[PDB]
Parts: sequence; structure tokens; C-alpha cells
Amino acid sequence: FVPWFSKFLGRIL
Repeated sequence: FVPWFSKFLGRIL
């Protein structure tokens, strides 16, 4: 799976 939505969010937080 590619959850890009959980890969960018760590940096956005």
C-alpha cells in the first residue's frame, strides 16, 4: 500500500 496521506502528515504536524 502507498498511504502518502500518513507519510506527509508527520511533517505537517
